[PDB]
Amino acid sequence: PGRGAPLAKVVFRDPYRFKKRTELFIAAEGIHTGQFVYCGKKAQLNIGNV
Amino acid sequence: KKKIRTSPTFRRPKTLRLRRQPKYPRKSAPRRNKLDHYAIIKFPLTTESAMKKIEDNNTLVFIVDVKANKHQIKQAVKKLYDIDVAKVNTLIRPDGEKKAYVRLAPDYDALDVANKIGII
Amino acid sequence: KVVNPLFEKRPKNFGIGQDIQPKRDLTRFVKWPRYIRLQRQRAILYKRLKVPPAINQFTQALDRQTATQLLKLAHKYRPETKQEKKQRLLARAEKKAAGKGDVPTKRPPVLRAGVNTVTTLVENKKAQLVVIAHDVDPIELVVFLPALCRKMGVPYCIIKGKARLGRLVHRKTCTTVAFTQVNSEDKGALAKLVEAIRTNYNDRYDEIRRHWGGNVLGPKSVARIAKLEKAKAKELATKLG
RNA sequence: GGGGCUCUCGCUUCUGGCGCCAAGCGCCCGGCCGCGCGCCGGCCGGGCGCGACCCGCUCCGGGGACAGUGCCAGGUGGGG
RNA sequence: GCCCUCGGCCGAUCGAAAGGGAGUCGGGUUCAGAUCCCCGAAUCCGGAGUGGCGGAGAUGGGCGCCGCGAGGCGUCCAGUG
Ligand SMILES: [Mg+2]
Ligand SMILES: [Mg+2]
Ligand SMILES: [Mg+2]
Ligand SMILES: [Mg+2]
Ligand SMILES: [Mg+2]
Ligand SMILES: [Mg+2]
Repeated sequence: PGRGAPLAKVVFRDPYRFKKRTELFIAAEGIHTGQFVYCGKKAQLNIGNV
Repeated sequence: KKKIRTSPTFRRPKTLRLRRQPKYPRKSAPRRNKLDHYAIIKFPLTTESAMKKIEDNNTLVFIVDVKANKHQIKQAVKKLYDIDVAKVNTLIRPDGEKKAYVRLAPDYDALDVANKIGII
Repeated sequence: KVVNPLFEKRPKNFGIGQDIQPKRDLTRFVKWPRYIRLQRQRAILYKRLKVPPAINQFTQALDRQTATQLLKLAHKYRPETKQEKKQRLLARAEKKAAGKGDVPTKRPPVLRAGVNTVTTLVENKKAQLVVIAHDVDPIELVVFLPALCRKMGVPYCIIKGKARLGRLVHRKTCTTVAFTQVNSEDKGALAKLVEAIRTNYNDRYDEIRRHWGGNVLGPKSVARIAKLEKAKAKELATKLG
């Protein structure tokens, strides 16, 4: 509410604890549910990657 | 070769906490229970409705201390009248006095208990 | 031999995004309490800043061998405790009633403690050796002592541990002690100590007085400079032929 | 053969799975039965290390003697 | 009692008789009270340490024997439906 951009709810794995982390990214246009996004230095150049 | 901090947070270590061992009691003696049995039960109710409770519902109606709860009323009636009671209903009157409807056990008759009390 | 085939290795992989990281040591990255961070940053500041020679002179202390010999000598003239003094007083009282009131045993030589006591001994030139702790809480209590001691010609050393000096004087901490007088049999031991002290503290006082401390950068900064100078060294290597 | 030498001093991208509380190895310490010759046979337990490299002085990064703050000086200031 | 290991609602506390929030209904009864009293049918939550009773788990196969058979005994192997 109050924001024109849709938000994306993305779930990662915590690398140090057995747990799931939920982020609230700003949705880039074209991304869909059930899609894999990759965040990091070695991430490839695709829509939605960070 | 075994001191390893596997967490990046420092927490306050748990130190010994001793129980109090006072060198003198702060009060010389424990003050006595003011809400004893004779304080709990003040006087029975002898009104028209109270009389109807005795004959019909096997219930003795009392005016009790406003601080006493149902457990204290139950034990107080049992001790100073030597009767068994089933349940205690309790309201507070508009004038501020607490009123207790003390139903007696089936083998106790509220009529002759009120007779030996002296409120018949 | 009788090895169970059911037994097998389960080698887990700690690559990025693979199996969860093990519980390894994280002391290097702990959020320490404020008092721990404060006393660690204080140590780093004493390395960053240019420490004046009056304060930096106390970072030069006696080595392990010489400090051990010095405290070995000082243990013999350790001051009497309360129970030792009370026993001596009781013995004097019982002796006096029987037939005494004299024989003060010359007040046998003892170690004089305290900065106020020691500085008056140095001014009167009645001190033969002065031992100063290197870690006085306000350094103002001692920064005048090395310069005063040489001005009066009294040999002075800096030892590590104000708690070590305190342990001699049966207290938690002593700022400085002094050998005023020594027994005849220990005169040779004191002379060997004093000569070793003079060559290291009194004789090179002009170097001590002009020796600034600190002014050392951190290992990360030093490494950045080192790889820059190494890169420029290769640049000059190609510059020449 | 292979060192000064450059990236690597890496282990995860076609799937809307799963993933922690160590396997393995080495070194020991208790108790049991016993070859009753000790590294000695086996059985119940407990511990440490490598697995998971070493060292170090700022947690990591970005600014930085500027910004900022305190005091004075000049300007502007119907916002009051 | 102490030691090892594990433990971020990461923030006290207050804030709704219309929000969220387990589980009570029928009949009778008073001058004035009743889903609260009486009668009769339920139901929720909590407790049960020495364990209240049942039922489940869980009670089957193989081999050696006795026994006309039925059925019994010994050994071994299973069995968190
Ligand atoms: Mg009530
Ligand atoms: Mg005006
Ligand atoms: Mg917390
Ligand atoms: Mg509240
Ligand atoms: Mg409500
Ligand atoms: Mg009404």
